[PDB]
Amino acid sequence: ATLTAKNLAKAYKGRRVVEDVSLTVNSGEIVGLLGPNGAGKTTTFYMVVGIVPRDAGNIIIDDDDISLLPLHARARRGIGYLPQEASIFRRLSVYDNLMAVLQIRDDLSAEQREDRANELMEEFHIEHLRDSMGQSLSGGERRRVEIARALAANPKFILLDEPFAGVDPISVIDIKRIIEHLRDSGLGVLITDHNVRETLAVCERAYIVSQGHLIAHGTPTEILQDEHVKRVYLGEDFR
Amino acid sequence: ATLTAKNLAKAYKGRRVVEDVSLTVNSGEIVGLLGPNGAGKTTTFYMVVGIVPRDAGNIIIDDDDISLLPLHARARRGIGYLPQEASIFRRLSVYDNLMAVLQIRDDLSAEQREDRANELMEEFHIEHLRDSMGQSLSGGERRRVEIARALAANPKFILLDEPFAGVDPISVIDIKRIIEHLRDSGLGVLITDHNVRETLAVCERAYIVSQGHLIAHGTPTEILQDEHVKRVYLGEDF
Amino acid sequence: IIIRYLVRETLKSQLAILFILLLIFFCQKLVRILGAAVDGDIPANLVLSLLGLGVPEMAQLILPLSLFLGLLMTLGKLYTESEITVMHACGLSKAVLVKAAMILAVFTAIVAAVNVMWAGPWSSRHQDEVLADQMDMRTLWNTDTDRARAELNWRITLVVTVFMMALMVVPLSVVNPRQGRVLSMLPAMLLYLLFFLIQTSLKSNGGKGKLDPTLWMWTVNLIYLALAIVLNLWDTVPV
Amino acid sequence: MSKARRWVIIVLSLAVLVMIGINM
Amino acid sequence: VLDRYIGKTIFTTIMMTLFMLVSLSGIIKFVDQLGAGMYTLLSVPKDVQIFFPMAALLGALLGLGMLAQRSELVVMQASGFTRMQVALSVMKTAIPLVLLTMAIGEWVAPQGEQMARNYRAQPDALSISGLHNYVKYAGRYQLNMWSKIFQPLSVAVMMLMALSFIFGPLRSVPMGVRVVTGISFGFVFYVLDQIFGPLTLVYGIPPIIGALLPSASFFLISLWLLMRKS
Ligand SMILES: CCCCCCCCCCCCCC(=O)O[C@H](CCCCCCCCCCC)CC(=O)O[C@@H]1[C@@H](NC(=O)C[C@@H](CCCCCCCCCCC)OC(=O)CCCCCCCCCCC)[C@H](OC[C@H](CO)O[C@H](OP(=O)(O)O)[C@@H](COC(=O)C[C@H](O)CCCCCCCCCCC)NC(=O)C[C@H](O)CCCCCCCCCCC)O[C@H](COC)[C@H]1OP(=O)(O)O
Ligand SMILES: CCCCCCCCCCC1=C(C)C(=O)C(OC)=C(OC)C1=O
Ligand SMILES: CCCCCCCCCCC1=C(C)C(=O)C(OC)=C(OC)C1=O
Repeated sequence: ATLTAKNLAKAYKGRRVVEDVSLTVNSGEIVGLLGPNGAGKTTTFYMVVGIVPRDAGNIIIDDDDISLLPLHARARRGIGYLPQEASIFRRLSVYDNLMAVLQIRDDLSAEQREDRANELMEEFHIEHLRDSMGQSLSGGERRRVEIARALAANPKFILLDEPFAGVDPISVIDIKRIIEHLRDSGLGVLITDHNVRETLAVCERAYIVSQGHLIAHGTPTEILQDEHVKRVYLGEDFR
Repeated sequence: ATLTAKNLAKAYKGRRVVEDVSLTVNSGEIVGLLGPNGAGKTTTFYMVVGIVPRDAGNIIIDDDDISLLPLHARARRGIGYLPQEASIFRRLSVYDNLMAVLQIRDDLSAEQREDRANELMEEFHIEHLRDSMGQSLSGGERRRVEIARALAANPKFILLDEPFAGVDPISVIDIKRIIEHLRDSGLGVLITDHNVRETLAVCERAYIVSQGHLIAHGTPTEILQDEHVKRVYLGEDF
Repeated sequence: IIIRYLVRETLKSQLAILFILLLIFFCQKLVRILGAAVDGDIPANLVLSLLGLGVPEMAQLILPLSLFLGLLMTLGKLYTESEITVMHACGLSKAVLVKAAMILAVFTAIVAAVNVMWAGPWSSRHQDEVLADQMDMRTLWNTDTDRARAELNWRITLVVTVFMMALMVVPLSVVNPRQGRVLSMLPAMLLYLLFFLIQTSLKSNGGKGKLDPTLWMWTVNLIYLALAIVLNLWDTVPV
Repeated sequence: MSKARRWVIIVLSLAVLVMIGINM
Repeated sequence: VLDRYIGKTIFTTIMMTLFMLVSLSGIIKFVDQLGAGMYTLLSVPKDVQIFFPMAALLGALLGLGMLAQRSELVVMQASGFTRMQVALSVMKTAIPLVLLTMAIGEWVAPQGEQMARNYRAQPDALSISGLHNYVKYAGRYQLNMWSKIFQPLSVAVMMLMALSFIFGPLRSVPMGVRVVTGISFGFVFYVLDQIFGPLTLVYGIPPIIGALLPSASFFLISLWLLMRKS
């Protein structure tokens, strides 16, 4: 599938913080969405997820317009959202986290969910923990059960909001390993992190926006050899 | 001067969060304090500042033990602190909140307060904002006012707490320009943050404290070639 | 400059409590006096003037309360905004916070001393005549030198409580980020409320002749003033 | 939040409930 | 299942707030010495009847507010759940609450309060069935029937109201602001019960619907905060 936005715009009060941002996420593709802080890279992200309602855009998965829909009707078309906070179900079991969202899908019978859950929790190596709740799990499983749980809702276009976001450089390699595995199952993923050193090292395309709109949409080695990004953003030294 | 912190410790409800960290910093020397988020670098930093009371240890600023003194008493004897978040005075003018901490210095006369204030705007390129109060100030222009008024208290050893904290990479050139400007004025800067790649580019030496005690120190070249650091921290850094 | 900043900032929060708390006390004055005029006197000519003439009695309790609560709002805001920590970091003690509280309690204790004599007895020498010995609501302060239930000890302690409740809020408005910002008001708001439940049950209980309101009404005023000083001088050697 | 700060709010609010029951 | 996890989180904090609000007003109800008279122990199920529409609002603001501050209220609706079937999961735990404030307001709080007032012998508040077909020979004594028959209806309104401004203007506030709002809107419900109680007979003419205006006016705020502001 392909998830495309088209001419997205958003204005709070007079100043249009987003004008004419158009992106495209295909399947089997990490794509980044970057830029300076407050420029509108986090508003044009939430306009694709569904929290911030659009003003002039057209969010389209391959043959249905979802630009009018809220987040919960958008999450059933195949959009998955992973927030940058913890958001694990705390006083609920780590097997019941997967069974929580596997009962929402009406195309699974009541026994066909308890082997899909038994399959997801060994792909992500979270089978040795089965009754550990989640208010004290780890920092390393406050990032891997939530990916197994966001994959249990059957997405096509899982959207990562600030995945790295203040973790040690020994744990960046682990959450880069499960982003590249995430698209080996045929799954386009959109990243919007601030730490632009690994979200240009994990992605294949990037979508630099600054203060209202797109600047570049090339490969990471095409934005370093650019010039206009190098004045509002990265600088003159990045190698 | 030679701010030295010796044999510091803390226990939060029995949990030994730091044992035997000894660090020094001299005048005109950037020194970093980094490591993983296991309590470590943050409770050690908040003992030299003074907002966390030590359990056992000694803080001396070159001659005299200031380990039993509060934050406002250490600030008279040198030590100056910058919080991580926005700490500018809210409904005050930029010239007014530079003068508000310049008025407490009793070793000046009331004409020398005005000469020092106009010397601090032109040193930090602020003098085009003297009637403009804050919350018309951006992220990069609020930061220069906080360093200009921490310098109005006449400190030795400005120690900064996460001075990068999320800024775009064209705005780390300008923070590292005014950090290396404090070193050229004879101030011993002590930095802690999360960003490893931008402090090991600016520090002259760095302490790595992980899981309680201090695990390594040295120049940032020989930090990267260390092997015991390399396992708990910085797997394949560069 | 830093003292004129703390006064101008609390005065804008103190005059905003005095408008919210005036309507809260008006409605409590409106909930009751219907119930004494729905099966009592007629509510046709008095219900708007009996409301407006009981104001200098209800301003005896909201003038110490608005300076108490206005300093919890203003000092508690600058603790969370990191303006008081950076005030100590440039080097100046907590005596600036105490010299700005008592220069602001003087502004309130000369409104609460104009209200307590010849503005308070006036509204009882006018509210009790429109209904046409031992009253102690219309006598002024010089003619309150009678015997036998002369309660001027509750008209003096409403002015001393402007000063001892401005000393207690400078070390009790320290916001801990782990507890929150309303959980940190709980030892302060319970301590002010305990002060008014003891002095009210010493004014009325000492009105019958069970215990004289000079020994026991100023023991509470001196226990709480001595509590205001050990809290303000806690940063020293152990004792 | 502490052991001595918690045991103040228990004790101080116990004396408020007694003093409400005194003047009723 | 997490229809049985929203409801388990709510029901635990309703009964934690209600036990708190009854133990607080039981030490205040230790007034009647001014030594082992247990007047305040047999008057417990009357205090449960009085504080139940307030523990319903304050306990569901406290239980849904901890689902929102732990960010597990957006992560289940970003994987499924409509905002209607999370509203239907706080009504499925409201039916055992309504079937408890009308099961003790007719079997326990009659016989517990009366056997305490007789033990303390050194609006004719009896029952919803005892006052039914009692007074014939308009007045005041029928309003105590209507303000008691759908007093269980006011529990389900306040749990709907405690959800209407969790989706509305208290999702991103601290936890202490939700408690202060829960106490403040427990003051307005006292005002609407004792100022629309008498005044709807003596200065107006609602016969039956005068007891509805406490619950009918907090139902209009609930559908104004999730529909007009959506
Ligand atoms: C957003 C803003 C909105 C506007 C806000 C501003 C305007 C508000 C306007 C109305 C104000 C009050 C007006 C008034 O005027 O209040 C007056 C007196 C002035 C009161 C001002 C009080 C409120 C705060 C003002 C400031 C607000 C910012 C009395 C009255 O008017 O009543 C007087 C009446 N007493 C009371 O009611 C208790 C009387 C007690 C008064 C104390 C006064 C000193 C208070 C200091 C407070 C400091 C607060 C910080 O407090 C009351 O009223 C209080 C009623 C409201 C309680 C609200 C909840 C409080 C707890 C919240 C949770 C912590 C009194 O005793 C008879 C004696 C009780 O033992 O027996 C009764 O029944 P029973 O035993 O027969 O069954 C009483 C029994 O006990 C009891 O229920 C048990 C307890 O005690 C109850 C104590 C109160 C609740 C405590 C809960 C724990 C609290 C812990 C707090 C730390 N039961 C009732 O009455 C039935 C009511 O359902 C009780 C309702 C209680 C609240 C919850 C339920 C709400 C309704 C139902 C919802 C489903 O006899 C008087 C003469 O008649 C002969 C009579 O009249 P009068 O005054 O004319 O002489
Ligand atoms: C600190 C707890 C209350 C926080 C309210 C938001 C605080 C952060 C932004 C504040 C602010 C505003 C709004 C502002 O409008 C302004 O103008 C000069 C400020 O100046 C320095 C500010 O600090
Ligand atoms: C009926 C329930 C009412 C709850 C009211 C909560 C009010 C919170 C006000 C917070 C606030 C404070 C204290 C405040 O001091 C301030 O500005 C200086 C604000 O500015 C926008 C505030 O919002």
